[PDB]
Amino acid sequence: PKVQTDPPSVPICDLYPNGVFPKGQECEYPPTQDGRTAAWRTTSEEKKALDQASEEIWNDFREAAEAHRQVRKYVMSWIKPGMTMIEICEKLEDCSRKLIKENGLNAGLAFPTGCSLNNCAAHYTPNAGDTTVLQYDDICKIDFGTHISGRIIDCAFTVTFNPKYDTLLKAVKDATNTGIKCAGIDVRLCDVGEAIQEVMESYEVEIDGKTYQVKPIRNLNGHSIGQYRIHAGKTVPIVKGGEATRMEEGEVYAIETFGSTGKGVVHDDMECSHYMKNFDVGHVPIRLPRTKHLLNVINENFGTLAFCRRWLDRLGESKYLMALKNLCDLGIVDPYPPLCDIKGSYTAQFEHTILLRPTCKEVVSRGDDY
Ligand SMILES: *C[C@]1(O)CC[C@@H](OC(=O)NC(C)C)c2nnn(Cc3ccc(OC)cc3)c21
Ligand SMILES: [Co+2]
Ligand SMILES: [Co+2]
Repeated sequence: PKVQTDPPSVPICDLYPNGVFPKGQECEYPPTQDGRTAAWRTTSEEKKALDQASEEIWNDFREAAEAHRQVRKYVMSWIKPGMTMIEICEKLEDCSRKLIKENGLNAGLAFPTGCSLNNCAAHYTPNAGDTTVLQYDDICKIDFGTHISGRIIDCAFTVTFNPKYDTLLKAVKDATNTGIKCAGIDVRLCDVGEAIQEVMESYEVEIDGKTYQVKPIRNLNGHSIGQYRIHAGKTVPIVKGGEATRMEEGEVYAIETFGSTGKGVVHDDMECSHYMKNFDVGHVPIRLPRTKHLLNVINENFGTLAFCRRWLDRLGESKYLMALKNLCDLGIVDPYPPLCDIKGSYTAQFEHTILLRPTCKEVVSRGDDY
């Protein structure tokens, strides 16, 4: 049989010659408010047939999830202080490309590698020239995505080296798990947020002689996922007070949670690295040549998936920042700058992708690690 190498290099598709990829964790849905269980979905005939009818879709998520598991286990084996952020992202991405068997828009990287540090929670990846080095005391959120046929896995974990952050990571992990347990068909999104927050705030942590109650970052959220659409328009709060809109059968969610020792609110900060075409904007004729060319490059290589400046650089593009600004100003592309709490704060993140299948809830990105 074909077996994965160390370091990993064999495409997931070659490890499963039959074309059937491993299921993630399958869960009976939670009891409804009545006390009534969801054990009926497990066998039911109409649900089973409706589930089977989307089997090729779930299978594509599963392939992408297996790639995510293998990549992240590899990353955790070598990520160390002293490495530059650029070296970390490049090493990660090279492996992800190999294991997903990158093939244009058919299979690839769904969005840039997040490696946000310390008070910064999300949407940091280095641009060219960034000399930032990972430190012993750093708290680094590794957030990367894979996709097959635009079926996206968004899954993330927090890397530390100093044990002082262990309880902060435990809090956020537990909160994410709680959100995943709460989730289900017909579950109100606001209830998921309230449940996440109750858990997260049940924790207190001590870091360098100061104590904190872990705060959810109120303006960060989980999100539904659509084909080639990382944020499909439904938001999963991580605090109380959200919308009572319900989760639906067949939806896919990224259940993310973020905890902070700061304000518990992020703002835009630092140079932008992440961008993505606006999904709702259609064809716009462009005559300006550098801007036309860049848009063509984005359409060919990314479509509606997110990208970063380093990914443009790697395609041979240079001196494109004004064209990229033009596309932003035109509303064709949106910038997604780093999102950071106050200076001196610490932030942590865990995230999984879940499939609300007719027969069960599948935590498709679950591993033995988290
Ligand atoms: C998981 C995460 O990146 C962060 C949390 C959430 O974003 C917000 O809640 N933002 C508010 C409005 C400040 C979110 N929504 N989608 N993702 C995934 C994502 C989006 C874009 C991107 O590159 C452009 C990469 C990943 C998130
Ligand atoms: Co993510
Ligand atoms: Co996400």
